[PDB]
Amino acid sequence: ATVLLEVPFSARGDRIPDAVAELRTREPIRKVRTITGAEAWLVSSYALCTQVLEDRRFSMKETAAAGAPRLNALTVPPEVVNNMGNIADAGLRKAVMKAITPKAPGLEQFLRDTANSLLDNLITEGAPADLRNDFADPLATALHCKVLGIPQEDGPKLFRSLSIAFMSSADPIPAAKINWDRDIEYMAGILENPNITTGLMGELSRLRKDPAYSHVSDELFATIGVTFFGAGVISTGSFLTTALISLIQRPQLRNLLHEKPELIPAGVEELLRINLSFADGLPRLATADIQVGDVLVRKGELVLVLLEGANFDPEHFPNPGSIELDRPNPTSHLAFGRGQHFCPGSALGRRHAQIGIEALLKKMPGVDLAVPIDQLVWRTRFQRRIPERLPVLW
Ligand code: HEM
Ligand SMILES: COc1ccc(-c2n[nH]c(N)c2-c2cccc(-c3cccc(N)c3)c2)cc1
Repeated sequence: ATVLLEVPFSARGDRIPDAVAELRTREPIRKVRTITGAEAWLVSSYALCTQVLEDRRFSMKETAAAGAPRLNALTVPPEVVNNMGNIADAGLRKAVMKAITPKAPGLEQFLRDTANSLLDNLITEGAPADLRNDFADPLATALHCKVLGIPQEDGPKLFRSLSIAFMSSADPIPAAKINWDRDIEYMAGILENPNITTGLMGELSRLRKDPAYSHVSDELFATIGVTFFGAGVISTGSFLTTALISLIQRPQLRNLLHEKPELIPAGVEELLRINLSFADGLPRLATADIQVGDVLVRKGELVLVLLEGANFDPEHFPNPGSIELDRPNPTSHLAFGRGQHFCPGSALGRRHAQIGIEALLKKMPGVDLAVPIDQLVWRTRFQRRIPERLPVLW
């Protein structure tokens, strides 16, 4: 006898398990067991993944309900699950969106300067360099301090919460609450700090004292700051890191993008499509009985939308494992989700990776792994797939 198929399949972010394609072909929605012991429906075809993400009866916010089957334990207060919904309800969506676009004056120049400085320091210190801890993550952290309008020197301490905050754990995590409460107190202080007048926290600080927002809670304002810094940093840092591995693994692509930098946006779009940075499917709770493929999903059941299921589906992306810069449907991947909860940071995330890669290829055109790829150490029971260190030479 055998037990029910368990998720996740593998913490390795450098290759997709052969199992995904077999599953997609034979059972593109099927029952699995999560690390909590709960049952869930795993959805792995492009067609069924988009169906679920485009049907609001598959609810994000209801995943936080007491007694629901769980993918993993909450690491935040249940209100945080619906942070974007609460932002919308408070009348803050347009202002938040505007604050996190990469189009702010001087932001792209800032990103370029920061990337080049990080890379110069690596070159000075001499190979091997760790491109995650000493390039991609610090670039993400610096970017988000700038976008939030908070001091650069505060970045590292906020960053160190994240190795716990974005755990994917069977059980509640005591350190997560300690760090969450501390970070909320920090952001509350930021809102009271008269020197904070730019970026997202600058704008929130202004709106907080505007009569049109006098009944928006200080808890929500602080929560937006902690949530957007943390989710933005973990998402951009982890994506850029695993995109760099994909690029290093492809010397011909690396050379083409070095030679023709104008192709980098199209390269980044394919790197997004093939990216394995999400460690778990996106969870949703059914709020009605809903037919998905051959399965009638029942009210109250957990559904997991497997992003690499959709994104490597050959029916939608022929030769899915290949980076092709001339696809006719290049942004139709699900790396930023789809529907009601489409990532509001998508433009910023694109620009972070484009500028990071452009700088790296200019400074280190000969970049290569300094260790056999199997020697990368993949973080386990985490919401992202990332190597603990990314040693390179050039
Ligand atoms: C390469 C970078 C990024 C990737 C791959 C990414 C990916 C995603 C995905 C897949 C979702 C949908 C989750 C779901 O439907 O369950 C999402 C939502 C979200 N993202 Fe991102 N993200 C990135 C960058 C950012 C940045 C830079 C920010 C903010 C500074 C951000 C903030 C958010 C927020 C607040 C949501 C929730 C939206 C909602 O519930 O309506 N993300 N992201
Ligand atoms: C800052 O630390 C956090 C840890 C977990 C969450 C969290 N727990 N459960 C849910 N639902 C969320 C959440 C809330 C808002 C946005 C995102 C999210 C999810 C995927 C990608 C990106 N960029 C953001 C996730 C939020 C913040």
